[PDB]
Amino acid sequence: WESKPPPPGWRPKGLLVAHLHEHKSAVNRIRVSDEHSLFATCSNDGTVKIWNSQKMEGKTTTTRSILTYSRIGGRVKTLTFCQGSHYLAIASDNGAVQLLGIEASKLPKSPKIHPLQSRILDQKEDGCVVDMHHFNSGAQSVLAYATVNGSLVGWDLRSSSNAWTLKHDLKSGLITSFAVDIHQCWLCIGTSSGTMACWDMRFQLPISSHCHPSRARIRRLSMHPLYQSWVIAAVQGNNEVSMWDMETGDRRFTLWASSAPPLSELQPSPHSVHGIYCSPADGNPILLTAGSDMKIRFWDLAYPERSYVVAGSTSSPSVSYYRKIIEGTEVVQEIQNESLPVGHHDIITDVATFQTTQGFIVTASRDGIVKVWK
Amino acid sequence: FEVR
Amino acid sequence: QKLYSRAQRHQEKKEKIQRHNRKLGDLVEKKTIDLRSHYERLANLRRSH
Amino acid sequence: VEKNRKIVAENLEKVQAEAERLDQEEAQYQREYSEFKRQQLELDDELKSV
Amino acid sequence: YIYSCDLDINVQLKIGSLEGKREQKSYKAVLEDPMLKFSGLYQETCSDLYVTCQVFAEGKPLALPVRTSYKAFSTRWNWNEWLKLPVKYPDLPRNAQVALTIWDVYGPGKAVPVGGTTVSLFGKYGMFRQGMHDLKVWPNVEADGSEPTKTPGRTDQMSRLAKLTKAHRQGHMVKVDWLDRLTFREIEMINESEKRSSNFMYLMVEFRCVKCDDKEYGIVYY
Repeated sequence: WESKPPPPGWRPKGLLVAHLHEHKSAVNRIRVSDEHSLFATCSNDGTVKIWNSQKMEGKTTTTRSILTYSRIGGRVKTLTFCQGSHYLAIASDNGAVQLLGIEASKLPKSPKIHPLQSRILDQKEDGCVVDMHHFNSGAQSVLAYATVNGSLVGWDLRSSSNAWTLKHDLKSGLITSFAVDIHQCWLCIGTSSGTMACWDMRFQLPISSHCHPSRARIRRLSMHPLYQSWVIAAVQGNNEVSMWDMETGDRRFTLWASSAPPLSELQPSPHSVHGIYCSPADGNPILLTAGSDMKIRFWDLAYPERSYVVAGSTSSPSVSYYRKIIEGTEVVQEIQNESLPVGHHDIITDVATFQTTQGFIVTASRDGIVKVWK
Repeated sequence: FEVR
Repeated sequence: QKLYSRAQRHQEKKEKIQRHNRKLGDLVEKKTIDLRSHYERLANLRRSH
Repeated sequence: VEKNRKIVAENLEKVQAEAERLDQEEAQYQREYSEFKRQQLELDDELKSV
Repeated sequence: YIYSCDLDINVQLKIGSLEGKREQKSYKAVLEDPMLKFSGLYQETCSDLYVTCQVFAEGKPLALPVRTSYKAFSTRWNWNEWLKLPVKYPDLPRNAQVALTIWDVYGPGKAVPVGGTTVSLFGKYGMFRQGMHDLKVWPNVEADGSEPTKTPGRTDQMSRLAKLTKAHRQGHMVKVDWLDRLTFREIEMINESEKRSSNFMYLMVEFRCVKCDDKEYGIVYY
């Protein structure tokens, strides 16, 4: 799930660029620019911190957020970089939506273009939004926004019509996670009512045959490079990273690390990992997912123990990860092995990285922690 | 903090 | 009728999740208060040292 | 027979409408459940981050 | 694609069955006059009728009330026949509207056609259809053929199903074949809802493909 899949052998290392705590409240929404070298930072304080890699890295007096705009209000926990739309969509608790051309402040110190497109979505049907993704094809600009309350619809950034709607997955209920096909094939929605749901991208056909029966929360989505009919997802509890065959609609993949047994009914381990990043390389998918255990996760399938990851906990001997084959699939069990705490001290959720034979990665916590790893 |  | 049974189950789940949401919000408030208290204690210790 | 048939057609339309209304109510209830569960998850995540 | 001018050929087609059932049996109107009982449907396991079909350019007549030959529908109205209307291809091609009726005894003294509807000869964009265009019935009423046609036959849930099926079958589907099977399965449910829908009259109108490109050719007037 990344352009120019890299060669095998990806392992992490102990380098970083900068750290920030500017966001007064928790930050749970970031956007990474495509045409440029910048990424967006927003916080539960209803304020968004814009950070430019070129400037924020160093060689400057202060690496403060370039574009800090709080006119949205509420809690800003929804942001996205519109695909070739020269607009940035932002969402806040108060059922409102914004699509601003804040890039207007690039060269001079001038007011950032307020939301070129904005809307206060229905408080009951959609609230403001739970999901929002824009589709770019040059000729048309279509962005798809989902709300926590079961509802899925798209909004063309260059069109007034908003008929692109997906009938609420009522059985799915909660709508807080969705997956996207790389070629606009189909979408899957991460929910928490136990059941899961999938959507098509050609005809937007609703396909609800996925689930984690325990009524578990699933907010993580990436396209499983292993099978176009397979997807990559992360769910809360037991440090779960599983791949689900949505035809069966259940996850069949593991890195088992949890007090809970595999697919444990009680899930004795409530810890999990999220913010997964997908790319095909080294004979299997190569992923970097935010480990809610604060385990900076550079994850491997064939040799998870053998490879190297960005996580901490130096007290653990050489990386320990179990590789198995279970009922037609290879199963993995993840097993564990003055000063100042370098690692984040909050519930880390977001990760973003850039490199070319070398580069940097961005990390954050559940309160505003900023970790810019090199 | 405030990065002035 | 089948769909209605499923929806009633999902609605009971919604009510339970909302109760847990209120509980988790109160708990997060207490945790943030504790974190602020720890930061203030660190402030005082740092000032003394 | 015609009274029965008219009542039957009216009740079939009414049943289809009731099913659609129940579907809409269920979609709204799933939206509300989504909001409540998202609140629960965010509150737990915030307690954990704190 | 083709220009209409060159051909100017007379009208011909095939026959198809009307979806609308004879639930239009004028229960009270039956309670009034004794003739109606003589209705072919009234007295047969099914209903044959005397076909009438014509084309009018926005209401101006341009052909004759074409009627099919003697065929059996008093037990099954399955129409497997052809008909040649009296309208030339270029004849009043602009704004031409296919209006028709079927003559079946509204009574022993009332044997005539009381079913009619009007639809443009070409499509909503101008392309002619030489393929079946099932028509919206106007029971107890006959066709008019005017541009403001009062009984539309040819140009939503069923609409969405049909449009999506047309788009997909045009060759607009990705290498993920599984949807097409599920596509038809769910089109089955949509059609089930549409059929459960009642208090409506319909007809299957099968425009005969032309052996000029040998298809339901899309002709545009010129």
